[PDB]
Amino acid sequence: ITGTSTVGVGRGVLGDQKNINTTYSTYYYLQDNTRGNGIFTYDAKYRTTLPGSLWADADNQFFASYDAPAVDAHYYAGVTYDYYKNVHNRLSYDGNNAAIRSSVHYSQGYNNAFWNGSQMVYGDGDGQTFIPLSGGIDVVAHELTHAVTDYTAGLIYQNESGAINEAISDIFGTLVEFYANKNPDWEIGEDVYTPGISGDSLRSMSDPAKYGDPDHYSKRYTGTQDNGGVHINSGIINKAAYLISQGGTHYGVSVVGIGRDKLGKIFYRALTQYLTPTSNFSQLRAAAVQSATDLYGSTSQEVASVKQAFDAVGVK
Ligand SMILES: [Ca+2]
Ligand SMILES: [Ca+2]
Ligand SMILES: [Ca+2]
Ligand SMILES: [Ca+2]
Ligand SMILES: [Zn+2]
Repeated sequence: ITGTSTVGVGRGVLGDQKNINTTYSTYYYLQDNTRGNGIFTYDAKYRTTLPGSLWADADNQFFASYDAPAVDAHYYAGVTYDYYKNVHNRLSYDGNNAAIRSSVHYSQGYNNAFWNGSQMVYGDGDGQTFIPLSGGIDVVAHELTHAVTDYTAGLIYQNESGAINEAISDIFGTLVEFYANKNPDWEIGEDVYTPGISGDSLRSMSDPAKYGDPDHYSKRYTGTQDNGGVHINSGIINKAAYLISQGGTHYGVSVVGIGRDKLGKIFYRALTQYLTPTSNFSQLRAAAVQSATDLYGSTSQEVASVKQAFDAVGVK
């Protein structure tokens, strides 16, 4: 839209109030004209035709229980964009202020949300297994991170590489949840995964095995399904990535933590300046070790911790 940037206001999936950036012209559309070449959001209309119709509001106030996904799936994108900019110095996913489009209410009770290649997508959850996946910021960045991983590495979404793509998308998906310091945990989607059981999550990074995810490269799932096990064997890298930030004695291997804002810059550099489509775990090791060297010389604890943290989860 050609229009006048303002600020409206609306309510998340988990009902927080939050000023949003919206674009008046006739109506108020959910076009944050402030970051990048814009961050747009479209009503899918519980249907599949993408990206749907750009979101519009009449009074510029989004509190209706149909807007909760759009808004949460909007505020959270600009917080992510914020991150990648206000740390890593990256301008939207492409790197050159690409326009972050988003669709919400994509199909009936679709228990999922993804990067379609062009754009982030979001369901409303079935209402047993999920609530609107806009609702989690964890969820937004992961699926946005996927796009970064497109326009940097291009790690192909099967086998080890695939397990990496998601892992990154777990890794910066957390490092983004800690940016906003919004009940920040090393967990994946508790806030909007199963309302009927507060105190759980789809995945974990501190302990994946709790949700059927391996925490070593001895327990690496092979079979053709999950595209080799992308949404599974990730768990190895979740642990690795996690262990580094935090530290701990995994299968008897005394790692030493370096905080989450030294995990970022490493995975990011590796993500951006070291990885390939065809990047197995072992190379991820080389890539994280190397990064550390660039970022903190070899004889630093950083290179030493990465080596330790991959030495834990069975990667050489
Ligand atoms: Ca309204
Ligand atoms: Ca949380
Ligand atoms: Ca979380
Ligand atoms: Ca839950
Ligand atoms: Zn994903």
